[PDB]
Amino acid sequence: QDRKSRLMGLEALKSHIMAAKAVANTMRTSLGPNGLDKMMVDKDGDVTVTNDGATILSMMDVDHQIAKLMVELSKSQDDEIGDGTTGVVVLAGALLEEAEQLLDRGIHPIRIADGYEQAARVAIEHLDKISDSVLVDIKDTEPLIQTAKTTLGSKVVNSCHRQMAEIAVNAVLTVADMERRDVDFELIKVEGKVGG
Amino acid sequence: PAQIRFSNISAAKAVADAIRTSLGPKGMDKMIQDGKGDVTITNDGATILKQMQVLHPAARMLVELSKAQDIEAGDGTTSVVIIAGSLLDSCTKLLQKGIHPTIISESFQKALEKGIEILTDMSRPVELSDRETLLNSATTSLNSKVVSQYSSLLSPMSVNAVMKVIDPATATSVDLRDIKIVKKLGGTIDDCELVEGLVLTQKVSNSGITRVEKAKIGLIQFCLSAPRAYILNLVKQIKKTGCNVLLIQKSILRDALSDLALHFLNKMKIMVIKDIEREDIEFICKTIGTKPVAHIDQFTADMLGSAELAEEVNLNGSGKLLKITGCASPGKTVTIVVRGSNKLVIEEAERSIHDALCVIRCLVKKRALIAGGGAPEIELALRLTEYSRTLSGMESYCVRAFADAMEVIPSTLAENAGLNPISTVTELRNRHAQGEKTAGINVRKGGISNILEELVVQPLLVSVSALTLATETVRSILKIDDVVNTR
Amino acid sequence: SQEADKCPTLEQYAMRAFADALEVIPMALSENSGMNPIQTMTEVRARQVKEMNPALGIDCLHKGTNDMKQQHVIETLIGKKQQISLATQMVRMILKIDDIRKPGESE
Amino acid sequence: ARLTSFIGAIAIGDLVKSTLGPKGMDKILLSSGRDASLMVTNDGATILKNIGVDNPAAKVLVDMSRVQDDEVGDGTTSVTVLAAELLREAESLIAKKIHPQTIIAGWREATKAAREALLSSAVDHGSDEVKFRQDLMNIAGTTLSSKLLTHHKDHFTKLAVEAVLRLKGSGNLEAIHIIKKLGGSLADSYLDEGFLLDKKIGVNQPKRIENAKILIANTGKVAEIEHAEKEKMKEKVERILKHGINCFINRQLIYNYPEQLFGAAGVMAIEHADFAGVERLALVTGGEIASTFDHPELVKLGSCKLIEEVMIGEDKLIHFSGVALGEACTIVLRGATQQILDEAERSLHDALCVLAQTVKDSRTVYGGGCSEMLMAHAVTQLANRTPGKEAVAMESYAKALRMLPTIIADNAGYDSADLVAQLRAAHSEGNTTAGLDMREGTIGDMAILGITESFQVKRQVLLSAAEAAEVILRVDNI
Amino acid sequence: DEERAETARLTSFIGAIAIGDLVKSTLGPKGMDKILLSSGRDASLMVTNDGATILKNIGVDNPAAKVLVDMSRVQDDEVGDGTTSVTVLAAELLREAESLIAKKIHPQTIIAGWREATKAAREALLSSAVDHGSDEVKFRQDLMNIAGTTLSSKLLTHHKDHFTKLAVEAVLRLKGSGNLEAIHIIKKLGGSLADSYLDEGFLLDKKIGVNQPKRIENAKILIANTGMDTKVAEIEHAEKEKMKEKVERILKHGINCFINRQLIYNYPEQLFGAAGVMAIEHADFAGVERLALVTGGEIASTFDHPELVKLGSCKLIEEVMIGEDKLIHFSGVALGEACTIVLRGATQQILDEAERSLHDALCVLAQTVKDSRTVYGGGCSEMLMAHAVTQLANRTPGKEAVAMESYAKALRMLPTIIADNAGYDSADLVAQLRAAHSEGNTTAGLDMREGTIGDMAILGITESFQVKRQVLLSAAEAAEVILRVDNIIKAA
Ligand SMILES: Nc1ncnc2c1ncn2[C@@H]1O[C@H](COP(=O)(O)OP(=O)(O)O)[C@@H](O)[C@H]1O
Ligand SMILES: Nc1ncnc2c1ncn2[C@@H]1O[C@H](COP(=O)(O)OP(=O)(O)O)[C@@H](O)[C@H]1O
Ligand SMILES: Nc1ncnc2c1ncn2[C@@H]1O[C@H](COP(=O)(O)OP(=O)(O)O)[C@@H](O)[C@H]1O
Ligand SMILES: Nc1ncnc2c1ncn2[C@@H]1O[C@H](COP(=O)(O)OP(=O)(O)O)[C@@H](O)[C@H]1O
Repeated sequence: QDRKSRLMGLEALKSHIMAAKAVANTMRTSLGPNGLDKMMVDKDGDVTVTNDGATILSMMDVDHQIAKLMVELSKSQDDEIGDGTTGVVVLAGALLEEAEQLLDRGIHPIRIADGYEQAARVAIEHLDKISDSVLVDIKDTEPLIQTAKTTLGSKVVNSCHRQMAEIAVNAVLTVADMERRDVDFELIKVEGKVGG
Repeated sequence: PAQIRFSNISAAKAVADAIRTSLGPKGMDKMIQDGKGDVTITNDGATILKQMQVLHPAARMLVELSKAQDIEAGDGTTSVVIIAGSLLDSCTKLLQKGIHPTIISESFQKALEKGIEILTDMSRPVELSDRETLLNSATTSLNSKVVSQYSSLLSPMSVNAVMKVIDPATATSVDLRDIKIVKKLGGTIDDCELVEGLVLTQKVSNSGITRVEKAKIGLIQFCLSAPRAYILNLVKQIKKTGCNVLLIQKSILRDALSDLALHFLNKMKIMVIKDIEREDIEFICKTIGTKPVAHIDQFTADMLGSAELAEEVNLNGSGKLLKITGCASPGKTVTIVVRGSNKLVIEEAERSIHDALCVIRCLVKKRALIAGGGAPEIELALRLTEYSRTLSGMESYCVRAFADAMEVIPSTLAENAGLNPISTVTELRNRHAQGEKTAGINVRKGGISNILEELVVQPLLVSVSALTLATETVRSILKIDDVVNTR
Repeated sequence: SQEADKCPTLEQYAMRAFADALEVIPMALSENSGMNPIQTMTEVRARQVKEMNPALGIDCLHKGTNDMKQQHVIETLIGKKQQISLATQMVRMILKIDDIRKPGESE
Repeated sequence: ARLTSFIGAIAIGDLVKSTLGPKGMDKILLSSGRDASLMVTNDGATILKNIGVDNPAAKVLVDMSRVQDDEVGDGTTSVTVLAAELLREAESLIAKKIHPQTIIAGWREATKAAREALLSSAVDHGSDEVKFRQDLMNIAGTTLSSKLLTHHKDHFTKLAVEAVLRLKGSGNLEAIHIIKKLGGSLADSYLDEGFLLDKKIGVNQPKRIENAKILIANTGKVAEIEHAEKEKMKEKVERILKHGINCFINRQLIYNYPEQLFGAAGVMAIEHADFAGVERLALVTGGEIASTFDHPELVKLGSCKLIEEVMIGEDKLIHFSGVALGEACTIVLRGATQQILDEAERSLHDALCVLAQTVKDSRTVYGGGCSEMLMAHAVTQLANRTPGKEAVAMESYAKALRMLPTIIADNAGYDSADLVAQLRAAHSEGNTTAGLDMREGTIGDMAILGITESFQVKRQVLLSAAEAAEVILRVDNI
Repeated sequence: DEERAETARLTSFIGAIAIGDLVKSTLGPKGMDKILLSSGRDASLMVTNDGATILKNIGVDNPAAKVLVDMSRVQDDEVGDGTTSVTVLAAELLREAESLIAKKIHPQTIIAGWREATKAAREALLSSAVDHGSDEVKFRQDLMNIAGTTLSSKLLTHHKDHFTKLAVEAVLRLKGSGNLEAIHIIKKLGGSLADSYLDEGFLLDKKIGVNQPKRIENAKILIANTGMDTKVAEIEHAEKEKMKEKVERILKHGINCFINRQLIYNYPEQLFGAAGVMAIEHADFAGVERLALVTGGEIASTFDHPELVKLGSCKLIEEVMIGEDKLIHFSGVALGEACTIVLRGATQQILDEAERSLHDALCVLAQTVKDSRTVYGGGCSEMLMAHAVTQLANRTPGKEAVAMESYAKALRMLPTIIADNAGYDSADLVAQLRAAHSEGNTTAGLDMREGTIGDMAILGITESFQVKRQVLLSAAEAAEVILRVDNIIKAA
């Protein structure tokens, strides 16, 4: 009967890190091609099963403001590209959960943030250094078949995966513009028909 | 299993934390009112641990660490406990990470051997006897206290006792057996003198003669008892053997020498000596070479001791002592004649002498030396981390955790100096990586710098023993799975 | 971790933290694959420091080797760059926040 | 949210567990006391259709069971109990910290071995090779277990054997209709070829017609507008007067005033017949389904040969004999209670379906749990061979397969810890020809007993159970 | 103490399972040591890796636990090794029995299945007990390995070669009738674990001192009655004179070595020195037995009957000072069987630890010489037994097949427990070992120094057949005895 609502800075950081490790470490198990998918159930009348981290974080409802922030900007990133949302979420959760001990050591959060930015720059230059990228992937109809094995290797759709790979390469060829290299909303390759 | 491992970890870390801040020359002192009116006021870690209540087994093991480090070298008593606590806190993360304790223990053993060899190979050893550097280390240990002005009176005498007998014990290392110690109340600190052989400080009151060159020495622990059957026989045996100095032991009865027995023992005016501490009885026996026999019948011609001079001279004016030289095998424990009217100039002098003898023996057991002030700990925390990066396998993370937990000593040393601990310890780590081995903290001059200005210096063996014992005890604690009552 | 050897103080601790934080992705992948989360990552890390090859990852499909050049496991520079940069921006901005106040207090 | 979903699926499986085998316990379909007097059914498939389900994983399992039900044959009880056993074993293995992915991989590579073992022991029946009927007798009897219509089962099997040459082209199942009334016995089954709708003009309408082209109606100072609509309707009925049709589906309501005109025009007003009979007429006779009749004049009409209305056995037993195709074999029984309707309907539907896949796929294996023990032995042999933690996975798969007929044994009231163990030990030597019989309560060579199950439905059961178990096991949160 | 029809058996089996789980950890050469407390006032914080000592120090009241403890006592007394294995195997069998009873299976069927399951396991061991040439053509590596197996998780990893060499000399020329009095271990404190060498003497010198000659050839040795000395006064003087007449009667023998059990003060020592007699007081009973057998000094109360030629005979006796300690060697015995093992440790725990380890080592060497056949260690034998039992269970109909399968499961659980205490993934390792062992016959086994499977014979780490077979039999019979109890006044 003596509840208090004061939130000092360090305990506020502790609470925010707890919320982040709650929203993370929850969809962590979905990372990877054989990650444990999440069965999403609507609060009223719908149930679904999916493995994409962006989808599960988008459907899931979060109470804490930090979680809302992170999920809405993950939605923004999904809009930007649509890949690596799981990696982003799990990596941010990892950083926060292991920087909690730095906070316990007494380091000011500004110092941690600037050091993290410096480390990110180091990682960026290092990954740009060790890229063994191939540059012939323009007329690469046959290599394009094995490009998409990883993103389709999680299911048994491999029986006719080559057919849809050829469909995709034809689709990119018929809209292959060397000036803009973009696809718009009207050019959407989406239509769902039940049965078959 | 894990439910008891966590309890052991928590208990050991709690009992280590209660002495965490007492490390360093600027160590903060404690006051625990756990007892029945105990005014606890001191900054020595060992006494705080031994006076602290012990209920959990882990606390008992840590107190045993303190005692073993004290007996082995006599320094870094708090250091080993703090290191063990840091190791336990570090391995708590590994335990909750799913690593079975056997892997942690094996990795700690590998870390121990690597740290021992890195700490000794690139350290700064002493090659020649070099009593100057022993004196310098003593001064770094013997000054800044009440005995600081008495360093030039105490350290050189101990060094002379060392050079007098280079005992070939434990790899020609000067052990605790140079020349038997004595001490008498009264006098002044300037009255200290070095002896050669057995010396008696007990009260003697003989009006006749007690000074014969061929001082035959006997040990008849069988004294007078209240029933002539076994009373006057010892007098006849002494007369036949001709012993002149025979210390009396009251292990039979209090009436060791009655009036009639004294008068019968007054015809040759034999030396009468009482109240011998039991721990020194066997030392005296091996000094003279006679056996501790409490039977008069066993006392025979072979029981006669060897001596050259025995005088009840009033040394230093009013100090009655019996110096004996030329015995069978004297040299029980390094002599420092603690003379002084003041109370502090006795107890503090003895404590400082004990510290000096420990450190001198410490440097002669192994002739390597390192610079203190957190330099060895940061050096370990760097080199072992490098090893763990080079080391393969899943034990590499355990080795890295061991190295990281070895950073507490410089951090707490700097915190007790008032500096920002994190910033100064990591600055020291950077300076050590890009610089030299001797980088440490300057605790009592307000800053951080090399050791050449500081030159605190400590023997290698204190750190080696502390590290080894801490690792062995954390190994033992980790291998513990259950504790059962109801024997 | 190499860069933390020549670094100022709190950036040194921050980048040491960042290394272990980056190491989470391999443990997550291996744990989702069911194998030992820590053993496999440590082994592949030791192999990747022994060999200059940077494609020695974690084989979650239980195929032959840890080299994905044969397995065609490939990701673009832009995607990974955006992912790491956005994660860093997240940790920075969440560290910036130190208090949340809501009108309508109920003390 | 793994534990709660697993317990929910386990409870769903246990709820139907007791109904396995032709000795299963009965269940009560209760609800709020408004209309919950008493409903009982031995079959567990209909139990699931009336289960209030809350756990979404249980919802997925129930949906899979419904898929099995409306797919070929009846194996839903077996599929559900097998899935429950598999998830119970999965819970046990998770209790000993085994990752779900390894369990799923082991389950996949054990399911493939079980399926190939089932393929190995398949035996082709003679009804499609040398025209044996006893195999048809047994296959009809086994799927009609826990029932009572064994008296006129000969009529059922006659429609079974007569289907292969006339009633199906590639396994057609929509050409057979079932209808019955209240009041009768087991000696009521007979062959019919149409529904039981009688004429409504009266008694002066002739029983026989000339030719039937059957279609579907369209419809049934505002007084002037109503009179104009009436005139248009009379023009429409005059137009249908020259159509020359004799049968016509009247979907919408028609009162007497145009009803007598329909009768005088030779057009029978079939007052909103069930669309099942309309569909049967559509595929057998050739009467299409449309929305309006004004546009069809001479080419868009129906197609039929002969239709007559008769009364037999005090009821409106109209026999639509003489339609274009002789595949509309309709069984008309006479039940006694409401449950007879649905019970006979589902029993005949499932039996006819399994007969359709037998005449489509003639290979079969012996039932009675011998095939289950065979697959279990195969997967156990596989488990002893490969290393890794998936050995626990395949041995748990074998444990579930062994427990599948143990439920059958228990539901018969016999023992279960000996005859199942005896069957398992024998199956290494007393091979697939062995089996389990509830008639005597002992182990006997199942082939002489002759009770066998079609291979297709068994493989479907195994595949569906494995797939559902894997899907539910793959879920970990929410 | 009245109980119910299920509560008594449930609580007894749970108590037995708890006793098994108590020792479950300290299994294999990776045992998790445990602290034994007697809290009281100042209870010692002693810790041990050996579960047999734990059972010696376990205080339990449950009768099922009492039976398990008694069986473990007999286990330790007979062979001295494997006691932890027997206890954990019995606990696993009882846990499987509890699980089966939960499936309404009558215990009598379980016992009937288990009896012939044990028969099958034993005959499998006889079939696979490869008799190497260590006791046929005198191979030494097998002796090396069998000594190494029972010496695991100890502090004699350096001079273990000396212990194995003593085993070799035993199997060469101490194998008279299965010698067991040769197991003499005496040691002191202060030093290291590398202080192993040979001795055959008792570590007490002449109480007279250094004046009595060290080398005494003829030794007529027995046990005296009273302390020596030359109306209380009259009776004691007359008793002194009578006993002096007695010693003058017995002085004609010319004894040099003699043991006087009663305490000797100064005067009896002086009289002995005048008579050239040595005295040893309250000697170890094993030492007295060795003096009676190897030397010939029998135990007795008085010397009334031995007067002329009824004294023990010896070849040579000597007492010297070696190494600033009471190091006395009795060189010159009639037969050199009692090769005393003398050490110099650091702590007092070694005094009992090394002695019991060597008792077990000599026991298992006696087993090997009795039965030169042996089986590969490291969970190989257990896996082979489990495989045979599983085969028989698959072949056997009836309800006892389930009990036999549970027996095989409990057998397979032992290598799992061994691997768990090493930190390895026991489930994966044991599954791989079983899957191999189904086709990869007993030449394969578990390797512990690397946490991987291996070819067990190449590692050479083998254990004697006798101890393994009798472990199997004892565990089976203990489980059977505990199982047959259903409902008695048994616990509170
Ligand atoms: N065949 C594979 N081998 C190894 N790693 C893989 C494989 N397939 C996917 N991954 C890993 O799974 C992670 C998630 O990939 P992806 O599904 O494209 O992103 P998201 O999970 O955010 O949708 C990637 O970081 C990738 O490294
Ligand atoms: N004057 C000094 N300057 C820098 N460091 C010091 C100084 N004196 C002591 N130290 C460091 O502080 C530590 C104190 O050791 P400590 O555990 O307090 O010994 P004790 O427990 O016997 O008091 C030593 O390891 C030494 O390295
Ligand atoms: N008379 C019988 N003899 C032996 N086994 C039978 C008999 N009747 C049914 N079975 C077994 O019962 C199983 C199906 O039982 P149940 O689930 O009640 O029927 P359904 O599968 O149609 O729901 C089959 O696997 C079959 O082997
Ligand atoms: N090098 C080794 N590798 C594998 N297992 C070993 C090894 N050494 C000993 N063991 C195991 O130790 C067990 C015997 O130890 P144990 O009987 O517990 O000793 P004690 O009876 O003294 O408790 C054997 O079952 C054997 O499998």
